[PDB]
Amino acid sequence: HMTFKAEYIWIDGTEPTAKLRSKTKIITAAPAGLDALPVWGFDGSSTNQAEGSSSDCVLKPVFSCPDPIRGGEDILVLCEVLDTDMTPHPSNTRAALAELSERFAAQEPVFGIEQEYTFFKGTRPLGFPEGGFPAAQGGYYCGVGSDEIFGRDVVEAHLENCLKAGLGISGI
Amino acid sequence: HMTFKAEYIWIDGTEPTAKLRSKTKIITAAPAGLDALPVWGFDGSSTNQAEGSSSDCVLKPVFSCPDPIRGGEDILVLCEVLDTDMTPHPSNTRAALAELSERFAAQEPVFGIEQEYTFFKGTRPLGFPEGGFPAAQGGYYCGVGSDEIFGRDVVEAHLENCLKAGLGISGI
Repeated sequence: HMTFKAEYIWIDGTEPTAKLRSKTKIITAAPAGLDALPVWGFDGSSTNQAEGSSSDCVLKPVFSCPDPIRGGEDILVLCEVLDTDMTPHPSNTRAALAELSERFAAQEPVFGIEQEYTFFKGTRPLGFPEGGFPAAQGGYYCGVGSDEIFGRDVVEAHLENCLKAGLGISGI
Repeated sequence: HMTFKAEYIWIDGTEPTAKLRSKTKIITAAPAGLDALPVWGFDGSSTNQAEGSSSDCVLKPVFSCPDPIRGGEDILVLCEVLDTDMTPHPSNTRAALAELSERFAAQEPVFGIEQEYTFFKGTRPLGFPEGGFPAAQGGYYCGVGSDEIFGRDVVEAHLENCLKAGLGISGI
């Protein structure tokens, strides 16, 4: 059997908006889906899931997919955060959804999310000139050309990475 | 006895908008107002007052003032342009005003002109960032501060220069 890299990804307790955290675990075992992946831990003081003296946190795998960047047999592991007593940590917002998801499974709710974002180079918007403003809006949206398109290389690389991960992307 | 510099300034025949031209004459004579100033000439082909093979032009002083830049006893001499027969050149637009001015001297017409201009550094507006736009208009007009004011050092030098020359400037 094989040795592979597992990227454990989780959400912290930062306010007002929580942030992603991740670290790499090197696993030497026979591959299996999710259930065979070890629970792990981290230091909460560093992630606002303590910033105190009593919170050490537990990482519990809830989702996994291939790591498109690392490639090969490497994987991404999305985790939920638990207290040392295996109850959901207060920052954990997944556990509430899982309860409601189960409660209303008969209705079969389905979601599509259209996720927007903006590129920056430092403090500057990537599509902005240094110290200034670009032309007013109108030609950027669904645009083409160097004058109006910024970051396409990134967007294309990201899209390819998401599909390779098996994520349900319908468009960009 | 003395030598002083005289800057002969005239307007050319460039189209659509005529341009200022100037050269320096070194005069070694006793100073007197306008009437003692020699008429002069130049080569028209170079100034769009020919662009041909037959125009040699005559400079006739109509106004003079101190040269504020050179200082001392030096002066600026504004001229009108004449044909070799001492008649007005076609580019000359002063001569038409002189006829109407005399014709209507009894009504005593008086003028004030509020002259606007914009600073540029190369192809770029002095108040614009390279490749972009500054914030929208509103804070520039009669403004103060580095964020909204561009070229005040030039503006001040020019105003002081106009006053030293004796021009009727009422404000900037």
